[PDB]
Amino acid sequence: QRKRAVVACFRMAPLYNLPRHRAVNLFLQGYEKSWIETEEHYFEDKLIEDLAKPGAEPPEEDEGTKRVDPLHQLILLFSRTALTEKCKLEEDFLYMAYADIMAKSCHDEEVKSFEEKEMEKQKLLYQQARLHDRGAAEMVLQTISASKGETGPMVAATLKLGIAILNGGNSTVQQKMLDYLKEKKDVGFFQSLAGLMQSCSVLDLNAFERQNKAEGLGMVTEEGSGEKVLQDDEFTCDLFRFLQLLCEGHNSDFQNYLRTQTGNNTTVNIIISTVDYLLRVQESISDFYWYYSGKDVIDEQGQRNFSKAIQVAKQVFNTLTEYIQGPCTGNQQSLAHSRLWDAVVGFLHVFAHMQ
Amino acid sequence: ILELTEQEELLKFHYHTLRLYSAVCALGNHRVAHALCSHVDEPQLLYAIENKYMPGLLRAGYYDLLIDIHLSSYATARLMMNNEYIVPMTEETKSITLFPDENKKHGLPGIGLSTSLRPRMQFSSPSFVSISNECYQYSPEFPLDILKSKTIQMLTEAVKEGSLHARDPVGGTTEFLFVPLIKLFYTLLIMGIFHNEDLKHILQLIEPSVFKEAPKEGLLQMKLPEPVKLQMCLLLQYLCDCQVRHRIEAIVAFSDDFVAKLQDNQRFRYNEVMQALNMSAALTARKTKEFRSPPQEQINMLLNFKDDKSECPCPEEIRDQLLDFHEDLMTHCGIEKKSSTLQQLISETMVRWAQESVIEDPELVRAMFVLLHRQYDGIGGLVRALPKTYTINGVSVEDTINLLASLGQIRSLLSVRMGKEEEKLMIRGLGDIMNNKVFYQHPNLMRALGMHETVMEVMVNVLGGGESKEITFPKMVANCCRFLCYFCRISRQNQKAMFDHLSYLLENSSVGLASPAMRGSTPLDVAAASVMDNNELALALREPDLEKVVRYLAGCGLQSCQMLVSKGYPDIGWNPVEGERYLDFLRFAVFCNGESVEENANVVVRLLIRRPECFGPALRGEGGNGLLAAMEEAIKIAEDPSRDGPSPEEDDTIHMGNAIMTFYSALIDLLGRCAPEMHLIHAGKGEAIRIRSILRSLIPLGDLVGVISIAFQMPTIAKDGNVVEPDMSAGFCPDHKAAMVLFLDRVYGIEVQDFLLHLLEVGFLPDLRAAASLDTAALS
Amino acid sequence: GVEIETISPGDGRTFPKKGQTCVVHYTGMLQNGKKFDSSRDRNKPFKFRIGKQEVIKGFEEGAAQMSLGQRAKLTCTPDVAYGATGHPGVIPPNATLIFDVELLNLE
Amino acid sequence: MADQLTEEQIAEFKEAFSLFDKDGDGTITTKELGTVMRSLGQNPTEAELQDMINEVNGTIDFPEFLTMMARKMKDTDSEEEIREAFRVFDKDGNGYISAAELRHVMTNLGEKLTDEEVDEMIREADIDGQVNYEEFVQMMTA
Amino acid sequence: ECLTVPSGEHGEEQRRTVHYEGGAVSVHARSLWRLETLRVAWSGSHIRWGQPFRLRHVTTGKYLSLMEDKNLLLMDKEKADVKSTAFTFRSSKEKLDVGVRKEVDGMGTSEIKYGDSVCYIQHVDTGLWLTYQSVDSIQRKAIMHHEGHMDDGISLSRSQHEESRTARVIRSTVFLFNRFIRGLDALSKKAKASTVDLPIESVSLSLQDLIGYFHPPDEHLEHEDKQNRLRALKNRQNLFQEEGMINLVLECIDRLHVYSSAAHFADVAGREAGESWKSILNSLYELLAALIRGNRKNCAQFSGSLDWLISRLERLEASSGILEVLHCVLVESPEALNIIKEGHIKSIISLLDKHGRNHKVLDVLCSLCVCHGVAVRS
Repeated sequence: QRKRAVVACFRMAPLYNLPRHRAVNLFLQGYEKSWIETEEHYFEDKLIEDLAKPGAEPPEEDEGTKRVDPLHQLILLFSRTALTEKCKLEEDFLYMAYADIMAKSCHDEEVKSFEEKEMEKQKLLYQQARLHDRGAAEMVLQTISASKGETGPMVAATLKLGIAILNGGNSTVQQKMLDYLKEKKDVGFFQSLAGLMQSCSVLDLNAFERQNKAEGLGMVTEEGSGEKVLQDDEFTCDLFRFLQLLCEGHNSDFQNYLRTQTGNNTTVNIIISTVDYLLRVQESISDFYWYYSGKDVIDEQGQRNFSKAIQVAKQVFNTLTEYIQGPCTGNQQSLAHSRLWDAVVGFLHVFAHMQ
Repeated sequence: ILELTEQEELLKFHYHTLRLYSAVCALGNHRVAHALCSHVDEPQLLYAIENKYMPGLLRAGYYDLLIDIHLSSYATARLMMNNEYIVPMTEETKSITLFPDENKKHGLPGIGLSTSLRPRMQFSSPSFVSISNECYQYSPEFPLDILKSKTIQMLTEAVKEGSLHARDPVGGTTEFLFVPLIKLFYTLLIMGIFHNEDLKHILQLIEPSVFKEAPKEGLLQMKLPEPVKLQMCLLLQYLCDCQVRHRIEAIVAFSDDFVAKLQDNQRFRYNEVMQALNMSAALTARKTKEFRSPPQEQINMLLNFKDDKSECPCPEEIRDQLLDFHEDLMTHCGIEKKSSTLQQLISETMVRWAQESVIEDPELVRAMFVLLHRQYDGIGGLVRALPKTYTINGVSVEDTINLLASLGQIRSLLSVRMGKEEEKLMIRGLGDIMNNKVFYQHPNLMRALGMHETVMEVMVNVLGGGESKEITFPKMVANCCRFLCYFCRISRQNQKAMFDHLSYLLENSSVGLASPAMRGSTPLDVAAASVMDNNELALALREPDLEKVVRYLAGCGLQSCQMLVSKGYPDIGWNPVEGERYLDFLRFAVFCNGESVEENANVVVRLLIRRPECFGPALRGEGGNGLLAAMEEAIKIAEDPSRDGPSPEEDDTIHMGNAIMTFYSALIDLLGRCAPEMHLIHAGKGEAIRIRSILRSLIPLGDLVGVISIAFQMPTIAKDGNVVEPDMSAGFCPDHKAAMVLFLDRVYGIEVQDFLLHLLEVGFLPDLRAAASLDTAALS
Repeated sequence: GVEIETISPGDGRTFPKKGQTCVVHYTGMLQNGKKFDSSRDRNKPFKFRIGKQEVIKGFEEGAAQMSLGQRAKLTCTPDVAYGATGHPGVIPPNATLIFDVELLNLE
Repeated sequence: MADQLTEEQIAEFKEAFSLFDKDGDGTITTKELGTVMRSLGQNPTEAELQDMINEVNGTIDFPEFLTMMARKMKDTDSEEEIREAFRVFDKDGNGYISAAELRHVMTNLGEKLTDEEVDEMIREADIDGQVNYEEFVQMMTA
Repeated sequence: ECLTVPSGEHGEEQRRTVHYEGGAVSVHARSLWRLETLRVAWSGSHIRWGQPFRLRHVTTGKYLSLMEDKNLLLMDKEKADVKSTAFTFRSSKEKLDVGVRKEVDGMGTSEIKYGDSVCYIQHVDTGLWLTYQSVDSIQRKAIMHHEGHMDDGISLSRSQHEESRTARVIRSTVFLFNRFIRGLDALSKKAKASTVDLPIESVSLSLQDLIGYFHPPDEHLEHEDKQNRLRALKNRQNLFQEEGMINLVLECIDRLHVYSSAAHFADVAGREAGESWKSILNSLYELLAALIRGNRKNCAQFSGSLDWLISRLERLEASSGILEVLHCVLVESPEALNIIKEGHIKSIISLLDKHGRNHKVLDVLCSLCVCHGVAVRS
């Protein structure tokens, strides 16, 4: 309106008219974001290699058992912190940093040769073994269990570390993860998974309309990417990719344990929870289409929102496919008696009209 | 006292007595610290420091007592600002460089010229013959040069003794020999008493080879116990913080000249277009965007030196200065056989310690690994410290020091239980900050220091201590809420940051709503000031925050006020006093900059119609007399003294007629401000028409006309000639009729001459005729 | 309300006069013999301007009756030393204070 | 709002208020605050004294003092602005305002969305291509 | 919501009622019911639809029953009849009867599943369906109706073994302690010592068993086992707190402090009672300290009784235990540190004067100064 146009142009003073200290203060905050935040150096693979090295321990005259190397000590500390009972999973700088360091240590990332691809697979396996041989596979389960269904950066790093150690459908890590759960009878792990699914966000049409009005009327976009509609798409994608990795390779044991837990006191149906979230995200996508149906052109703010929603929907569909691929009659018949059809019938309408 | 090595009961009792001495003066109890100087003297607290035959428990108790009495307050005050960098813009500051000379080799950490503002170190002389009351501020004084010399000598001797692995450590164990002595050294280094040669000498004891300024094994290579290792990790972390501070001062030193050159270049580039725009009009259009862009964006797009996309207008000779400074800074941070650097030394020591043995202390493991992470992430320290950096000119240095002292005093009572003696201190601290001009000049510095969060936490503690058991320290809540409201009124970004605490402020929103004269000093008032006249913040409001206020207002309109009925006010079935305050916040939420927020008004109206108890007992519908009959009952209650008072001025007596009138002037004010703007109704929006229809059905037109037609009370002249004017806050007010006009205009509207003339003749002519007669000399 | 043993004689010729800073080096002990204050412990001469309500009554009068360079013992009754309330945490209520005072300089 | 004020001028309002010092509350009354405007120079009417006092006791604190005179000193702002009108463009002296020079105006300051600039011709009434410097920003509001 | 009985309002007369309550009751012990089949052999078999059974309230030892006036009311074992105490689980509200089914001899067929299955409680004889009154935490009264309402489905959640054992220990301890309190009251009212029964060997054994039960884990255990044992201890402490079993120990201590010494106790009581008086006082104080050690909620609920505890600190027979309880409360609850006043601090200080040099008094004084990093200046 009237206020915005007139006061900016004339009351606005160029940078050279500002006092020196104010301009220096502006520079100190601009320089950070432009250079310091945009400076990247890769040290994770060397740090972890150095941390996993037993330093002169066999040469040391210990006359005792094999000492745990610094990486093992770090993983044991992080696992003990999670295993300690608390009301809430407390925010941890050290865990957040190191769960990213060890996650980045396992990936190191026209048609490559077969030898090159097998080189990359063997290196992947060795890098994942560097971690899951020191107890990292049981630590990511304990952290998720201690999360108690609360979304946060503490879980957003645990789920990425689990993905890093499970990439490629690692059968050894899958077996370790299943053995730990079956031995400890951890109901909290599945309860926290159900809670995280229930806390996963979807498309918010009201928030989108409010943001669109705010941008259109001229009020400054406070955040860079408008990450209030579909609040955490990356977290949801990681959460469902973790579950897909848990069953990749037609793992009939996880495929049956995620549905029913035989040894546990109580059972949570992750298969049904996944399809419930799929139905919710379908109901969000359908409404977000219905908003744009009358409009001729979809703007970029809408196009990127559709992209973020479709990525999540694709990941959930892939996870559901991995739940049932191979003969898995329990999972197939559990999805056959759920609200899966109510989501497919709406996705079909969206596909028929939007296409 | 050396006979206690064989008497284990007196030894234990005296150790616990020393612990009680340390506890009674804990966390800045200076009055008790001065009193403890009469029981443990300085000669005693030097003899126990230096004695080698003392029991280990007594040695550790006495090192802890010395620090707690004398060196615990300033060390904590300095640690609370160790993560904050306020670098004055001075000539000595401008002379700081990253490296001492052309040879880009790191200097010894700590040694150098540092100009960042620092907490003041002041001590009071203990004396029990003086009768002054000014000595109970500041810790008791101690000889800090004798303490430095003794600490250095003892640390050297302990290093020499431990390397030989003797069977007689001081105190009986290496733990009793090193842990408390290293704690004292660490406290002294934290306080910063060591200077130049002393720090150079002690860095050689820490690591003789790395700190060899240009056989003997320092503390880092001594096969230390785990508690010793923990304190060495703390010392190394402080050493790293010293390097971070030097790196972050050297950035400001370069930034002065860089910003000067950038501003000169921008002025030159502006003039070179101002005198040459007639050459080409097209180029000026895309050249004046920088001069019309906000100052932050100007420098953000001037700082695109990196990469090769290179659309910044800054020339190459200014490019290659920042490009070289950044490379030198990365070299300093370590981002490219002998370590020759603190970073490499720590990175080696931590790994070597972890691989020599299994550490049994989780705290030691955590401290070891958080230090290794710091060493391997040198760029991650700058990204955390630079936001906490603010530069001030030379004239403001003393004022900023005073503000920082007041803030440190405010911060220091976050670790004490709030009481009468703390109420005065912090009211004084808040008042000094308010009377401090930097608080207004530099809101960004204030926000970076996070005083709003500190006051938030203090008021949280006060509310927790006395929420269910009636509010304690209401003057604290009042001062804290006034401070936070002024903080919102300072700047728009302050209001945005204060908006982030809306959830808690709505949680504790009934703190002092019914307390008279405590208006503008309530967490609900802070919540309202966090969204007042901010369109972006009002549109950022969520519904869950909105149902909370509606629930509270429904509870108020359904429930009576225990405190008022306990003071004796007549027990009606609702809360007119508390309801108006909840209605005011909704007013501020739905109305912004003279226009209704269409995404909040439509939610508020729906919530209020879902909960019809929010409309007051007279607009329920079942048995309600309406609105005109509702505010004519109040215009009789306010005159009946047995129904308007507590039945045995305004701060002590709530007027029960004026409260109902204010409630029924705030509800209609909110409902009229929730009416849609007429451009939407003219365009024919169905939701806007529906909302207007609901609002119009809620209040009849006659109930609005009658209230306007209600007469006023004119002041009268007595036989003396003195003006006998009835109290404003006890009767029907003109401000109470301002809501009826707004509602009748925004919801009903005036569109027909007949109704316009009717409304005039019945309600406006009496008011104008009674006001034009008040234009006399005394009644003006 | 305070008498005075001299412990070491002074000049006997110069006495503190009004508005003059008195520099003393004192040690104060309770009646039972327990020390509670000593400027010698802090290694610092104690300075106070006479007649000016900076120190307690008894110390004030004892230093006034003192001569330059003298060493004397001051006995302060409770009425002229902290009264019946006492000094919190240091001096018990109704305590007689004994001071070992030396007047180093007058300024 | 501190955007209307500047760190430069906000100083003088402090030393003027520091003339009575003593933590602000003391000796700052209705008559006392009537004297601080006398240091600045502006000469408010007697009605203009208590009409503002009651809008926010006698004792006026500095945050109250700043929040008061902030709203009323946003004034005489065209005394410097009138110089700015003829300096931004069109120094050729012919006195004909070109439409091409008007293209610097549309530049959305936070919107980055076009085709409403064309409406800026539409809302400009052709009442006698030529639009005066001060007038182009004036008739649209109030 | 959970079908439970009123909390410890000191009256079994109104605790004998049932209702629906939600919130934190679902993890308490008064919402626990034991299903007892009407057969002695194969009583641990799978419960089938239409199988008669009794419902027992664990913390009260009383059975769900239907009154003459068609009311739900808990009553005692000696009065619990099959005619009054008999309920069945049926799949639906169908009016068809289950009929006479032959009694199996074995585990049987798994019919009712925990949680997933939906059960409907119906009286065996009257055939009435168990429904709520639907009118006024919640206090939704549970009554008996001819057909009930449509939302009358009840699922089943199986209690943990530790939870059930703690719930039964609660009853077994409260019964004995009530007997002991009644005996002490009779002795105070001057009943003959032989006529009145004082359970004192049973009380000593129970007080030893309870302290063994509330034993903090030893430091040699592995981390996971230690944390599991800490969790079990926390659950036991919470369950005993929610049943008002702290106040029962307090009542026992208060009623046993009416006697100055062992001889004074043995004058009114016997001597097999007499030599077991100091031991019972010490065991009660140790149990009180164990029921609250490490539990912030238990220590915070003790703030009101903190004043009463300090009133007996000067007693020689109670000083050590009272000081231990005081230290346990102060180290945990910031809220109980606000209750301590000048008189309490002076009493603790005079304890040093009258008892000697005890470092445990200095420890309590240290705890009085700083709690959880917050210093109390007063």
